[PDB]
Amino acid sequence: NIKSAKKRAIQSEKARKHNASRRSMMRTFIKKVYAAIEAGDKAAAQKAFNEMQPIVDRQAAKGLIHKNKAARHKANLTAQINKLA
Amino acid sequence: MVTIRLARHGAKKRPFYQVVVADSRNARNGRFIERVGFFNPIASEKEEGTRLDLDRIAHWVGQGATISDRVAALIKEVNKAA
Amino acid sequence: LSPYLQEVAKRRTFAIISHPDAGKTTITEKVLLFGQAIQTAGTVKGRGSNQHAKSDWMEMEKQRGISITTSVMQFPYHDCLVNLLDTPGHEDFSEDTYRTLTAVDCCLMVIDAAKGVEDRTRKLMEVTRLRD
Amino acid sequence: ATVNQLVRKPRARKVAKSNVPALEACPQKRGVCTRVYTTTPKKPNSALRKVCRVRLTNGFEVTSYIGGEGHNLQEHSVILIRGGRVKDLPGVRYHTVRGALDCSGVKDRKQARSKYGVKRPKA
Amino acid sequence: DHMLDGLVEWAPAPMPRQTDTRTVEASEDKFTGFVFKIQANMDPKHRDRVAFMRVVSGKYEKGMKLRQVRTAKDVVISDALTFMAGDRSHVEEAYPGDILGLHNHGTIQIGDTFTQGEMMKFTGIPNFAPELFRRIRLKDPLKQKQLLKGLVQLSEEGAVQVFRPISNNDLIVGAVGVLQFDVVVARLKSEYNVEAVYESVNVATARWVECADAKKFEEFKRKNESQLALDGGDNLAYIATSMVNLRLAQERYPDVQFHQTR
Amino acid sequence: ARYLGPKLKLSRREGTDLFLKSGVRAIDTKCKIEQAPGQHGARKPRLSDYGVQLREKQKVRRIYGVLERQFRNYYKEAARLKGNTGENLLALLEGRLDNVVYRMGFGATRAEARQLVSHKAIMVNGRVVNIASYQVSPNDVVSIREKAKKQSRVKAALELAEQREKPTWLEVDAGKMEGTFKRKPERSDLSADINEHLIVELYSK
RNA sequence: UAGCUAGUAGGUGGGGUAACGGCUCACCUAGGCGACGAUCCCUAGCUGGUCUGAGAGGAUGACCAGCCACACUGGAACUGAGACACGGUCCAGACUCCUACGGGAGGCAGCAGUGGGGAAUAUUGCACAAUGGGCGCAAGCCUGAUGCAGCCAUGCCGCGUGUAUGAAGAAGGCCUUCGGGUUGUAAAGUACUUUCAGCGGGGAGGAAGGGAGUAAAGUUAAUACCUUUGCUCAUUGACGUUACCCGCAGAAGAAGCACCGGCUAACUCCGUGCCAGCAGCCGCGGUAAUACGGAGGGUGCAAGCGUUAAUCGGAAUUACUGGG
Ligand SMILES: Nc1nc2c(ncn2[C@@H]2O[C@H](COP(=O)(O)OP(=O)(O)CP(=O)(O)O)[C@@H](O)[C@H]2O)c(=O)[nH]1
Repeated sequence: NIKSAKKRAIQSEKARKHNASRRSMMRTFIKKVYAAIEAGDKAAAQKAFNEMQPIVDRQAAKGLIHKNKAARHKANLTAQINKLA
Repeated sequence: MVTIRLARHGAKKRPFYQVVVADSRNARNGRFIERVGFFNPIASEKEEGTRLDLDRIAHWVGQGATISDRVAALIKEVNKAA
Repeated sequence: LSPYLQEVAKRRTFAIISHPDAGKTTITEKVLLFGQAIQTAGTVKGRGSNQHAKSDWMEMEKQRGISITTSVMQFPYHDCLVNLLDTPGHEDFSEDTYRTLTAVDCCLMVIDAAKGVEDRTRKLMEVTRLRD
Repeated sequence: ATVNQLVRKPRARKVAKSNVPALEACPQKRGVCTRVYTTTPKKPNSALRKVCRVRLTNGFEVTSYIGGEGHNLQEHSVILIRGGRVKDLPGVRYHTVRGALDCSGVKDRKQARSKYGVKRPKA
Repeated sequence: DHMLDGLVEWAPAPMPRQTDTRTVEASEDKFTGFVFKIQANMDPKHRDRVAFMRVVSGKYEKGMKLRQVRTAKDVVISDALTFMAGDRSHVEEAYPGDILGLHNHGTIQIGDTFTQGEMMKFTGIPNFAPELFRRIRLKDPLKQKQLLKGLVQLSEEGAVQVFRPISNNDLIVGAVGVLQFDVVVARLKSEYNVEAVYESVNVATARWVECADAKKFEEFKRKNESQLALDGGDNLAYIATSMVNLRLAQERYPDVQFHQTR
Repeated sequence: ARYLGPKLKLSRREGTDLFLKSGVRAIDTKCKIEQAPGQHGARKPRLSDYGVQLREKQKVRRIYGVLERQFRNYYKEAARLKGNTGENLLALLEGRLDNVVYRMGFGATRAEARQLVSHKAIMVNGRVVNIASYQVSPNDVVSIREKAKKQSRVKAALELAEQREKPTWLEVDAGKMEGTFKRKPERSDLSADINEHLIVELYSK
């Protein structure tokens, strides 16, 4: 529809790549740790967890993650990596 | 955001405001938490012109209710030393 | 020398009247080219020029007839902006033009040679002599 | 009595049907109104009751009684149909409204002129 | 192609036009745009009346508030159509000496004057007296309301003035010309679906419109209560079947504040 | 709203004097009372229960000048009051302003009192009242404003006030036309003839 | 409508939601609902409430208000605390419009308004003057919510359309036993008054605020800036030719609708003649009609009156109160 407030459409287009791409790279790091769960190497699992922890806390800080999803990821992933170790 | 505001009741060409605590997203005649006092702008000098209970108003100030201009003028009408 | 009156002077009126079967519609449609061309002339200079398809031969063929009422063309013409005002030309018709030749300052006559000066033209001149 | 049967099966109120099937409780209807003829009534009457088979605009085929003295109907002239039985014709449960559409009012009436569509005598 | 240079060079400024006081020039204010035609409109979904105007004096404003002089009311009109290349274009203001089109709904007749306070009238309306052709008899008599509105919609125009008799049938189409094929073709539109094919019925002479002053036309209504007829715009002329009845009407002496409406 | 018609035909119709033709003159005997209400008034009716109920209702109404919907509103107001409905209904009928103006003697008949109320002349408590259905509160004072005082129409009609019973529940000054309203009237004081019980019967069914 | 269910019922583990959750996947068992109505069909937004009814109940829930659902149809996601979105996005379908035919635009179940439907429902009006919402420190901006204005007797309420006097008991109509009665204090005449309309002048209240200037107290190094309170000035109204008040003139402009055999309030005459016709039921009209039509008169209601349509009561003729 013809409206002066169409700026929030294309700016959300400006959102739907970039922030989501951050979410994209976020979950790939998470999936990397699942590769360690399929690897059996507890040292590589600890290294991958230490690699994914500050970026998922930064994504919880920037309003994309509501700091309870990422807390659930840290909780169950810590439970997996110390059940394996 | 809760606020204390008038509700505009009455009849046609006969206003009768209801100072009331309500959320800002609600309507004027819509949902409210509780009512406290009233105001009648066409109330000439007679037995009663304005009732206003300041205790619940102070309780909502202690909770964070934003006071509008007309309600603040009614507070300055019901003065502590006058 | 205010531009308000200078473009009051750029607004003119053509009454437009004639005999039945004289050619009001064709001359107005060609002043649209004419006016449309004036639009094209106005649209002639710019970064790009856009004109409606010059109508194609297959659809060029089609037609309508018998006139009636009137139409108004303001125009975008280059020099001035001179309005038109059509009217149905008959004896049973044209009660529009008895009150809209009062609207229009000037007068255009269209007379055919096969028709000549007839009672339609005498009635229109009886109208136009009252206001000069 | 026997209230345990009322516990099993609840007490049902009889739903009486309407005397006029007028498509969800309307006051008046408008129809095509064909077939204008006179009808011999039931036993104690012996009259010529002017009636019309009105094809209504909702699909129902009702037959309304033509009241008054004189009318201008011939297979046409869409009119208004009101409810109310006649107790004179088996199957006729409607009346025709005068002062309504193409059927004009009754000529030269003075009394009871709210019914039959007659205006006030202007002379 | 050679006409355009003559149109530029020969035609003068738009002349002043006569009012009851004096001629109003093309440099003043108080927009003199009175309505000329109420034209037989093509109807996409709406009517709009049409408002051809004499806005020769005064440059437009977008939020201007006109004044209906004959009803003396301040009417706010912000929508004004310009006839750019025949198509009714957007909301646009212009330079004076142009002809608009506005949006009316049964309010403004032919020649209703407009100013911003000059409560005077022009010297127009050269419209004539009709010649009464036949009838409306409602073939396919379903849905009368398209002719009870839509031809009464056409009754405000200078060509058509619909006459309603009391008997609620046989409505007379007013023609000042002869060819009523215009209305017959206009009966095939989006809000026009009734045919009404013509025949020969004799109603003679033009129905001279007259509305007398109070306390005196009441008995004139009462003595011939079967001889009245409503008009387009709630008028009552007399009824015109012959010249002898008009002579009896002149013998009856209806003293009147006379307005022709034609 | 108002009847404005044959006000003396109603007195023949009910048989009793409804005081619609009270006037300056006394009891007229100019209409052949009790023996000719109309064209066929020589007939003796069956006069059933609903008949005497309707005659009593229309008798009290054409005494007090109240229409049917308005009197039904008065009955609905009297039904929710304390005591009994029959005394309360006649108290509400007496509480009309035009009835008070009639009892003061400010006008010969009741329609004259209604016209005197309606034409901005009757003023109670310093506030002018035009509606004749004004519910008169106890302890009020009624008078006539100075611009409409004694243009003779109150004057000779006040002489009729010297011939009436002059009841207890209201006092007139008769020197400056300033009346004084008092406590509500008892049932055994107002006219001693009308029957409220038939009205209760008619409005109870 | 007597069987329904296979992500179905439960558990373990992984993933997912702001959060429990077969919410979603891998494995194991056969459970789960059901005659105190499971599954299927039709209908329906729900409620506070409305109408009726002594009460219990019955229909309804349109306007006021709370919740839910929807935005031409269906599906899907992003933004954000909150949408899986009326005036945001995309795709698929239908219907219109433009095109220079390569491609795009649209969604009034918003306010207005139009076509169609139907017995039936409004103006393409004024303004943020007041409230409320959004943004801004504030001034200011938007607000078809709202405050109103216009139309509709749609419902309720009030007022008026005169009052007092006035017999020759006039004229005309109706009846008659042609004596007379009725219409009828009705009308004419006389004396007053003018509610409401018409016109001419004053004129509140809905108006709190906000702006400029000054003084005092806080703040601070600061008599500078900023907050707050008195105080001085110019002020902010669409309604609005406002409510209301005064004056001018003249009873002057303002009364109709149903019924009259019983139910149920009210009587005759004339015209047909089981015909025209009326009727809610009993039913009348067959040449002396209190039942049709007309006239007179009366009754009832009143700017409304009758008819039609729907709910309740009467109907204890759905009996739980309260039947056999
Ligand atoms: N060859 C030719 N034919 C012409 C010319 N002008 C008009 N015509 C023809 O004459 C006829 C007039 O048509 P039209 O334009 O409708 O006439 P009109 O003046 O509008 C009719 P009315 O006066 O009623 O409004 C048509 O058949 C048209 O083709 C011309 O210059 N050349």
